[PDB]
Amino acid sequence: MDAAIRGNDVIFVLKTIGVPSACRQNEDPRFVEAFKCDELERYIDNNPECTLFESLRDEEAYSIVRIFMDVDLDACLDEIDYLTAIQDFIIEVSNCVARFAFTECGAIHENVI
Amino acid sequence: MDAAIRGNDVIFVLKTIGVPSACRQNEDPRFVEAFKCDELERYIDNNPECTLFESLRDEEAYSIVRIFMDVDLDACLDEIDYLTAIQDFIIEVSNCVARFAFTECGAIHENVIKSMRSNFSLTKSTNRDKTSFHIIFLDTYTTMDTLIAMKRTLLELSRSSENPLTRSIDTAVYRRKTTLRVVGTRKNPNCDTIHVMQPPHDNIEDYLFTYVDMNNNSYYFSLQRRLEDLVPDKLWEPGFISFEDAIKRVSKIFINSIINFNDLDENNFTTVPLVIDYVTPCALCKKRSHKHPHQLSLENGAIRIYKTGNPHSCKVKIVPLDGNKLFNIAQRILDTN
Amino acid sequence: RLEDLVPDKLWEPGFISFEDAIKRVSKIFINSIINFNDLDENNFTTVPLVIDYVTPCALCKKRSHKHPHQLSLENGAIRIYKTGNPHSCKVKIVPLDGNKLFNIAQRILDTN
Amino acid sequence: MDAAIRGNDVIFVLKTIGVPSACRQNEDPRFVEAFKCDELERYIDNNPECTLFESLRDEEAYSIVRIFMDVDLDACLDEIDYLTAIQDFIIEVSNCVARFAFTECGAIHENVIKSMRSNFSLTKSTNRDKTSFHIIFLDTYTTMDTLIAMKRTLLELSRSSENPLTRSIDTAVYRRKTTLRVVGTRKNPNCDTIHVMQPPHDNIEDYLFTYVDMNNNSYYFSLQRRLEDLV
Amino acid sequence: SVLLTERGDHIVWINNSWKFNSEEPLITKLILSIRHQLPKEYSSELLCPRKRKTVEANIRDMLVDSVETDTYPDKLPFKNGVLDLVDGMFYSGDDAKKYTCTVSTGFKFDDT
Ligand SMILES: Nc1ncnc2c1ncn2[C@@H]1O[C@H](COP(=O)(O)OP(=O)(O)OP(=O)(O)O)[C@@H](O)[C@H]1O
Repeated sequence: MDAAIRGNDVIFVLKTIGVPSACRQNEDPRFVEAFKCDELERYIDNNPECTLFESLRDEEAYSIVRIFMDVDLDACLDEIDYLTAIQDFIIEVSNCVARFAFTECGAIHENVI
Repeated sequence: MDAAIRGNDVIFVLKTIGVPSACRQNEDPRFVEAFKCDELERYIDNNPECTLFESLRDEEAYSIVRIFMDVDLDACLDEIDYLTAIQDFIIEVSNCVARFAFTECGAIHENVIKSMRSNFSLTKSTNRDKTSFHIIFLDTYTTMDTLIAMKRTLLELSRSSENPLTRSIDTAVYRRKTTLRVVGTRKNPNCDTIHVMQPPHDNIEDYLFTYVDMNNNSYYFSLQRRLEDLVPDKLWEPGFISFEDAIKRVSKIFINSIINFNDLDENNFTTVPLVIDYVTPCALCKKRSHKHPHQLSLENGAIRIYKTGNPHSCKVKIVPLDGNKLFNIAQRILDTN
Repeated sequence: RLEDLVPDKLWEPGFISFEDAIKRVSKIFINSIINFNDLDENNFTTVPLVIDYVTPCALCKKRSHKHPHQLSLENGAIRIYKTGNPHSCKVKIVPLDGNKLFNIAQRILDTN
Repeated sequence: MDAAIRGNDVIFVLKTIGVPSACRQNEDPRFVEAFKCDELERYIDNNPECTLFESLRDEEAYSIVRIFMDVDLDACLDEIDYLTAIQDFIIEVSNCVARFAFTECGAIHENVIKSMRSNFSLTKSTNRDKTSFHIIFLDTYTTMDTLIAMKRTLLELSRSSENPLTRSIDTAVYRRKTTLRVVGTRKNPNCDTIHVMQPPHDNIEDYLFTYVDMNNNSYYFSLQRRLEDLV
Repeated sequence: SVLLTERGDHIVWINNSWKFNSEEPLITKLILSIRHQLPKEYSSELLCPRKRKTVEANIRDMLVDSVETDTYPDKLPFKNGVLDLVDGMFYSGDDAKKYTCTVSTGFKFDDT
């Protein structure tokens, strides 16, 4: 297991949702750009109304990513109920990933949770 | 138009395909650029692989454009013969546009038909895989809004036409802030197929639908009402069959007699239930009688015959109306015996 | 690996080019798509299409619609369905396999 | 062509998806059981929450099964178009199977067409968002090996049509030792959607594809070649 | 699969038989039958009759050397294969193809 699978510190962000396929491959600076963490902070501060979209640069080369989830609740919810809801949601989702990992991925169930 | 307010001679060129709308308004030099006829030619020469997309400056400012059209000669037909198709193509296309001009534009039919058939330009795509060429008539000027309204008429022509060219017209190019690729440039930085000019016209100022120069031998017209006033056509789609021929086919299927045959006209046939008696078993479900009568409905170019109440009790029959033009001719010829 | 997981993708070889596939979709909507520039080969199943209703909708024959439409890919065909109340607009399917007249010949030879 | 092959009134059912193979061969009452038409109704009545998965008991002993298909369209369809959709679905499906039964099975084309369009049994899901059902042709008998071979031409038909129902044909069910959920039961204890019968068929004997009863109107056909010469 | 005979005719290989017709060229039939053994991006081009005619025309300009037929004197050709006589075994498909047998008994061979 090499550095490439032990390390990825380059960030690829978009500039408009739905980049054309004929421009992403050529890496036109007008649509796409590769940034580091420090330079990314300068760019978002440089442009008051920028619109970026993070994405995987090369899929077949570096497929290792973290675990992410997205939530979209179109209903106002109070802070106290928000606080009590978030952990049980975390308790639930951690069980889902762990259950499959021990079933199909062979990962250590307790180590996952 | 005349000549006093002929500012529609500049060329709004877009560099990249799918330019974001947040930068067109700011007029970013990296995406847009103003040009004239002479400067545009030089910019083409100095950049061999540059891509330019001609477009309008502003809709509310200068909406007058040339009548421009796109055709994608494609499919698998062996009879790909060019000349007789194009000359015939320019005929029916000329008729319908003039027919629309005399109906919803108040223009003289013969004046429109003369100007458009008189002079026109034509290009060609060198890609042999599928042919696609633009056609621009020069001496016909109109606003862009009437083109959006004409969209329905142009599509109807394509469905029931003869030539493959007019059968494969591209009516999607008529929209807000339309983009037409300039002659002699690539589409994407990878594909090498470009639009080559055709003789005898050579200068670039006759291959752009924004370059307008109204001389003394030109005609102009436009819509009278506003665009947000259109009323759709009636339930019938003028273009297929006269009304009386459709009902007689419907009556042919029904072995019984329509008691309310007379009260059906070109507008109430989609709401009047066909109250039929059953002296014979029903021609559809082979049953003695029925609790509710049958009705009619027009969708997609057919008459769906069904029964209300419990529709699952009776089967559904579909009556077609062909839709072709020459097949109606053949049917009428065989009718006379 | 994916071979043992599912023999399915989002765009398998044999399908037409994506630009051609959208062109077929664009001709079904007689009106003009407003946010056309937000579509590519990677998000066309998520971005909602906001149609501009100048003429009645070519699908449900209604004057206008409350909510934008949305594409979806199933079994090699881009199904077009409307979000919100599903019964307001009917269902139209865009085939993208191949020649149509070949299907006609196959189905005429089929009836023996 | 004895008496036992012209009839099969024993039903083999499961009780939970993903039963391991070891439990299947041992035939423990805890997961698999045998049933009759009457006893099946009593079991469903006594367990309004149970889950059953109809499947074949033994493969090489009895491959004689009815013709069945699955449909799952994730979109509601109004009544009139639903009726029109099901007319085109049957016409295309009946023709396509008849052509295959005539070209690679040595059977007569017109007998198959008449036996299919005459009497067919249709189910209906209780879900409102999507439209799904299990169409079982009542008078068309064949071997399971025929359905496995037929899988290719059915898939080609499903990808070469415009009717939404026939395009959403589930062609993945056709495999070895398949499972079909019985009408009136859930898929998991957490789901709330079940299938309901449709008129005019009321007996549950018209919804099990393993029930074999060769009557005066039924037809039989199968391959002359085997599945090893078809490379 | 396609061969040229000394008399100027073309023999093709379909249905496990070296059949040939001077009036009806079976090359298009062979192309449409073999379309299944190509990558998915090559099949879509074998549907237009114009494209199949183009493929046939391109094939016809590649057969330059003549080939003589019926050289093996100890093979009995049936309709669905050639039965060897040295050991009594019977071949079919690609096996009974290298022996360019023109005439045949006219009936299929049933091993049972
Ligand atoms: N509904 C639409 N909304 C917005 N833009 C569209 C729409 N339909 C087409 N376009 C634009 O029109 C362009 C036409 O590109 P296309 O691939 O058709 O080129 P072509 O066949 O060489 O001909 P031409 O570019 O002259 O139309 C598309 O790239 C796209 O930018």
